[PDB]
Amino acid sequence: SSQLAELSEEAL
Amino acid sequence: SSQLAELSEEAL
Amino acid sequence: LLQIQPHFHVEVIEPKQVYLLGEQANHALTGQLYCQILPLLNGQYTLEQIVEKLDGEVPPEYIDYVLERLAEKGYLTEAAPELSSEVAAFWSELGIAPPVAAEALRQPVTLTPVGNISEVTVAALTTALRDIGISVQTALNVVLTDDYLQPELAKINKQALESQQTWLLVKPVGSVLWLGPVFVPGKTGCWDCLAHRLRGNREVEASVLRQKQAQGCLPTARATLPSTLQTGLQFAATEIAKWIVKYHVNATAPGTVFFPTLDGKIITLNHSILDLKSHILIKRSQCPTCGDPKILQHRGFEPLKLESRPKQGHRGTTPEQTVQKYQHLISPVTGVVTELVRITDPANPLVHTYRAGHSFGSATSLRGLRNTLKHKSSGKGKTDSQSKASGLCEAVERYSGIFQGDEPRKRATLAELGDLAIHPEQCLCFSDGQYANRETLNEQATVAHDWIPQRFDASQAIEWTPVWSLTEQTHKYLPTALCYYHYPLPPEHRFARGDSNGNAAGNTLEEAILQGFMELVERDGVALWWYNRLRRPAVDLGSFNEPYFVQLQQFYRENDRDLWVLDLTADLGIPAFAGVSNRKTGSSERLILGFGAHLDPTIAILRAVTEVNQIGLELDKVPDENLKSDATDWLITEKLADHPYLLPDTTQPLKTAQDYPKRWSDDIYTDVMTCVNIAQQAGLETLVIDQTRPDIGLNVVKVTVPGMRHFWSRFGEGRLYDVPVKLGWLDEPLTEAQMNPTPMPF
Amino acid sequence: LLQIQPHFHVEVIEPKQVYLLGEQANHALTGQLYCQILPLLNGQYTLEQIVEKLDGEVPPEYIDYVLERLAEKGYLTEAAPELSSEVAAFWSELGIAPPVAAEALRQPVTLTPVGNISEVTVAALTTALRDIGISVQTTALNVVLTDDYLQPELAKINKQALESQQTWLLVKPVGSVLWLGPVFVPGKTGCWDCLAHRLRGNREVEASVLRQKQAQGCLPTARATLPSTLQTGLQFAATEIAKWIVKYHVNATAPGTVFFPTLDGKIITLNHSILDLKSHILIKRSQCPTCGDPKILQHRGFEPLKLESRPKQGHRGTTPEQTVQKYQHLISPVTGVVTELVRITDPANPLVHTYRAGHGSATSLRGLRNTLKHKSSGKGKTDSQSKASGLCEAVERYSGIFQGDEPRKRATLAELGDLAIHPEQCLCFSDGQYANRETLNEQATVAHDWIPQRFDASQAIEWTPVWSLTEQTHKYLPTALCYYHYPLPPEHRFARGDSNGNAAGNTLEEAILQGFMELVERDGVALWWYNRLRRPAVDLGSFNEPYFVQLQQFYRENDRDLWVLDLTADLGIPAFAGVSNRKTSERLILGFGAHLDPTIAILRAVTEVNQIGLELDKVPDENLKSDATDWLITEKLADHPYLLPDTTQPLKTAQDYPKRWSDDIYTDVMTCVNIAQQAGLETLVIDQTRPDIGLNVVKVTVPGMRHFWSRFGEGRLYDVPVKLGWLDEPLTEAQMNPTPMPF
Ligand SMILES: Nc1ncnc2c1ncn2[C@@H]1O[C@H](COP(=O)(O)O)[C@@H](O)[C@H]1O
Ligand SMILES: Nc1ncnc2c1ncn2[C@@H]1O[C@H](COP(=O)(O)O)[C@@H](O)[C@H]1O
Ligand SMILES: [Ca+2]
Ligand SMILES: [Ca+2]
Ligand SMILES: [Ca+2]
Ligand SMILES: [Ca+2]
Ligand SMILES: [Zn+2]
Ligand SMILES: [Zn+2]
Repeated sequence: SSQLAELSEEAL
Repeated sequence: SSQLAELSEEAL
Repeated sequence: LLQIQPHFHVEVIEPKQVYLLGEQANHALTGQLYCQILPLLNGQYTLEQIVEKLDGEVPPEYIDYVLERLAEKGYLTEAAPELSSEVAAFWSELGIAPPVAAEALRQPVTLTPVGNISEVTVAALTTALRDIGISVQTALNVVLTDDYLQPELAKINKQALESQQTWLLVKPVGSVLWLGPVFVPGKTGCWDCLAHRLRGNREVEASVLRQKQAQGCLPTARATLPSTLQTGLQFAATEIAKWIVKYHVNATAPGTVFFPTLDGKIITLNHSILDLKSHILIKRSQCPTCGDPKILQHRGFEPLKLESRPKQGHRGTTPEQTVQKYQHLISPVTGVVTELVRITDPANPLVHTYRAGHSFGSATSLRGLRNTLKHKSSGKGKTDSQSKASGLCEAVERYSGIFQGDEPRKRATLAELGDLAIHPEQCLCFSDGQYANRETLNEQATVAHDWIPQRFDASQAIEWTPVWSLTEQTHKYLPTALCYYHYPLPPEHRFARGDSNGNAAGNTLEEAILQGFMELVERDGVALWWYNRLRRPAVDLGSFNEPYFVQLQQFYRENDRDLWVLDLTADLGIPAFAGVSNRKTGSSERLILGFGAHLDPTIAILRAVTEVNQIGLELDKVPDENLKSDATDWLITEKLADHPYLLPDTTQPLKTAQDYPKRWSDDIYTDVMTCVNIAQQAGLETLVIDQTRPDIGLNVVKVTVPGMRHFWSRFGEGRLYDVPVKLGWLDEPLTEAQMNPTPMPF
Repeated sequence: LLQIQPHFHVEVIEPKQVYLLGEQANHALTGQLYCQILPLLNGQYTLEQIVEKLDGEVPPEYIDYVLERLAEKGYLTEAAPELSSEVAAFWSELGIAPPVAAEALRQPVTLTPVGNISEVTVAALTTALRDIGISVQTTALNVVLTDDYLQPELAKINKQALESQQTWLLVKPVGSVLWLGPVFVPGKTGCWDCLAHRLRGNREVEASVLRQKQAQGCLPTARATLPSTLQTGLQFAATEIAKWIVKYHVNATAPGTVFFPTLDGKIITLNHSILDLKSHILIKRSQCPTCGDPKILQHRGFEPLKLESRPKQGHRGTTPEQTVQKYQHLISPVTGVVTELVRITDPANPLVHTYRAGHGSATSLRGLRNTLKHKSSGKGKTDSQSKASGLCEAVERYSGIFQGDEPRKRATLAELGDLAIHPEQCLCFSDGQYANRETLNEQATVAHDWIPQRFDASQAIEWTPVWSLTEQTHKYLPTALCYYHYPLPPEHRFARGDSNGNAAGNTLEEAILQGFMELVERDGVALWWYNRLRRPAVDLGSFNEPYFVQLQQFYRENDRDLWVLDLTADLGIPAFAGVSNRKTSERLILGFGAHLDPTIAILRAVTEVNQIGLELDKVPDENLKSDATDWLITEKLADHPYLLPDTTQPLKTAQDYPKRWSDDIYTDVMTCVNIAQQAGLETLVIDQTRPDIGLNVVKVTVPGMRHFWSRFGEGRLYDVPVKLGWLDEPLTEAQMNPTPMPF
């Protein structure tokens, strides 16, 4: 599912 | 005098 | 009334000796009379009282000579009754007589909160200050903030400059206490001199703030135990007291007391990990608020003035002397260099490498933000001290070139300027076919360096920056967008991004112009070799009177690597080389490249193989999945079989030390004038823009020789095609289509 | 109740990004659903209450996947209602869930004042702790407040704590320098005695004054106190107490998983006067008499000396830069053994590299001013090699100071018989010198030439076991020689420990090599100086090294000349002496090097010349206060022909020194021991290595070899120069050089 798939998290 | 001559002060 | 310095603890060794034990200093007195008298100098007695207790034992005349001698050397004081014994001790241990210290604290102080700082919190500092004898309401205004970039601080700063008010700044909330500086209008930087640096070192916060404009500062001081708050406020109270006092005692026994305060300094105490660092604030000459912002403008339009610089190894001074002179620029707060770290295993004496944290530009997207922050500097060298100087000075070179807005500029169209102006296409050298398929190419591009800008529109009046022509001894003009990093251009006329090509720092301008010229020579030589894919001869490293070459070769062999050096010396004749190393074992060959050029072929080869060292060893220990360098796809996929122009030409003979004639001299300046004449009979003009920043000191320039080539995929008509033919390397030029489809990875 | 980690400022940029901004770290969330949900992960809202805020805007299944995705990633925790938003933010920034921190802070604590700490001051800490949710009991941690870290009560406390298995903290919030830490965990960290051992050696003035006073427990100086420094220290303490209370609680739940630092085995010093914070490390002493077993050294002294092969890469097993990194922890005026390590190298000069290390009992001001002057000097071609030299020489000295746990046994020379070695074999003083002992010492420039009382063999003295490499067995020297500052009766002071043959190294066999070379170095110089021999200079161009030629050029620009004489004697081990005068006071300087590799030996010499000379040279002559000053001011090269090279002899070169070293240090040691065996010499070693230090330190003794101090006893000082033909007939004692070797 598109809404759920694009969830990315990363540190800066 | 000797009592006045021997007066000495120093840091260590 | 009379007492001995309260901080001293007295112990009498009865025949001859009397010791004064302190917390930071220990003194010793000799004389039978001292043993007799000092017991009576504890603040329990007056000069009138002392004589009667030892009347008939020590003459009255004799006591004075003793008390005189104790005064000249400052062991003796009179008790200040407004102070307790413990307080008096604190200042006397700093060489300050109690009665003077009491007078000092009478100087009053004002407190001003700003931002979200609690009115409760202000009251806590007021209570702290009164506890040490400082009244509140002048001599000092103290400002309590949660963020050193609060817009309100701008207005407080400008009144202090107009009123010549000396003031202090503090941030006790959050998990890192900020304390200082004490601004002294005329003697130290202003808040804006500081704020200019803060704005640079906050890259993600600054890139978040504009991004919101897709649709002042951000407060990030939320972690606060009531103890860290009180820790920070109480700590501030001490330093406030120490400033108040020293200002008083450095005028009233000038000299005498010499202890540090917060003038021009910022102190960060990290409550979490427990680390205390000091940070020097530099007063910017060009500061718009307290200085003259028209400095660079005036300088940029003035003739470049060079002079003789003998050499001591082709620089004027040692690296450690260079590092010493510019350490203070290393501060994540007040500095330009965030961190400077030795990433080298000290088990290996040959390989040195430093990582200099760089602040750089600002971005307006999450994708663009991570391209910054990836932007780090790096130090390479044969030795540690030189590898250190390299890392430091590369970071400063980068900062200096960033467009601050005070740069020498003027509006005009290319026609109003005449032959004095230089069309950007002379420098960029993009092909007609590239401009035509800009958008397509740029999208399906593996790398950010391959970015093809829009064509320059000569009808638009742009900003031009004056540059000094060493060949023609006069000013010319490049568009400002080329001369400095991150010059903002309109979205419908983005004809350039400022690159790093020709940028160089140095202890002198001539030192810098020389190194910058050599950067151009190398990128040119690489370009010719890489894109024409010329087979080049290797160098016989043993023919040079330098063991470090063979020592390095052996080291690489033990560590699953080979190492060789291709000669890329082109039509200018200046020695340029390409270090090439590859792994023997594994799924990946991990080809790595290091380049270098210099009048001295030894130095030139050094520069190359130490560039191979800094990249090389640090990737190898790191497995393939863990690799996230820019050249990642290159290190895993690409084998030496795919690029035979990387390994040397067995057809040609090995180049030796005897093959590179000496054209350098005893003078750096002479070497500069030598290079500019080399460019001249290759039909090239040599331009210099001095990017040096007064606040920085270290000289930075950008050398530009229009027509010379670069690492990056730019296939315009010029030296990229013709020089290989002029040198016999090719029998006929290639077409743009036969150029190397694989970009230069590094 | 749910919330994103409190220490983050949540910023939502509408399209698809939500930025989590912290003070020390930053994060980025991408995805449209985050923009909708995170404005409601502020701590106010339940998982259930969320839906009405967005039912029909987002289905709950999408929400659960987000939370579970945010949760296992490390951005989501549950609120704790007991803690403020700011308190929670602090513990979350250290990676600790608010509900965990809350149950950790219930844990009570005990305070114990010692010294002259006020009862009010104790209340202030109780108050500071009370304000951050920590209560005091009238436990898990016992906090001790003191006004001096050597208050004798701390011994009793430390003993009880060890037997009680009690964790405790030490703090000193009075005086200009806050001391904070360490947290003593019995059985994991050193005891207070481990710390106190170091503090007694690092406070020599206070220590002597006690000796001078008692001859007729500690001395407190923490008088310099502001209300603000005191509070600063209590509050600082309360914050680190809290950090230890939390750490403990979590390591019971799941050992590890907490990687923020605490004061366990660590001491913080914050100086209020000058403003600087320094972190000190407390090494647990394995031979500690309180928490440790002090019998290590006594055993080891009597165990055979195990040597093995050591590969090589300039003649050491590991780089100097390594060596410093791994023994840096000894550089500390508190916990450490070396006070500081300073470059005096003007960075404008790349050739000259000298470091000054930091550094002793005395019973008088005079004896006290002599101590504190003693400081080790770093010498080397490279700044890194010089840095290591400086650091290691300091540890070389300390490791040899007699602590009382060294290997010995009391007996007369007769009982031991053949295994014992008379100290007069090592010292080599003449019957004349012993006879005129009292006069000769009064009339002595420097105290290196101190003539001890004659040994009395009827007396039962303490003998130390020493390993004979040649005979591969244990011999015995008097303990008075094998260690510095060993106390002897005033009627029988037959020796002082000297620095001769003492050396350090990353390995034992590394040290013995240097220790032996230190002996060759001295013996050679003695033969040249006291016989006043004329020796040839060395052609420094013949050697491949260009440092020599460049260094000579430097001295010339700096009003000086420089040459190198050969002192190689019957052992044939390359020995050299560098000499330099001012061509404009002459200020003669001498440096000495010895090694199998002559190029290193030249190097050892010349670098030692730079250490001494140039630093003294920039100073004007009338002001100088050094030990060898009179020689630098008055003496002239004309009055000492033996200092300049004999023009009659040919210049030495690289070809005149054969190679006898190998790829293994051990082999070189086996070579050196046999070279001494042919000369009729036994080689002896004592392991001075301290476990708490780690760096290997030995004393090599080869009885009969000469020191360059005035010791005119019959032996190799007369015989060897004849054996090699430097003299047709032996000199006499009266004939020896009456001017002592001044360095
Ligand atoms: N000893 C030095 N003094 C001044 N600038 C230096 C020194 N070493 C390197 N740099 C500068 O540091 C930057 C990077 O050096 P490199 O890594 O050698 O290309 C260049 O701008 C150099 O001119
Ligand atoms: N790189 C090193 N590693 C271990 N010990 C060293 C090193 N350099 C010097 N030392 C020791 O430091 C002391 C002084 O050295 P030197 O000044 O060369 O006589 C001697 O005990 C040496 O063994
Ligand atoms: Ca550069
Ligand atoms: Ca480079
Ligand atoms: Ca030594
Ligand atoms: Ca030495
Ligand atoms: Zn300013
Ligand atoms: Zn212990």
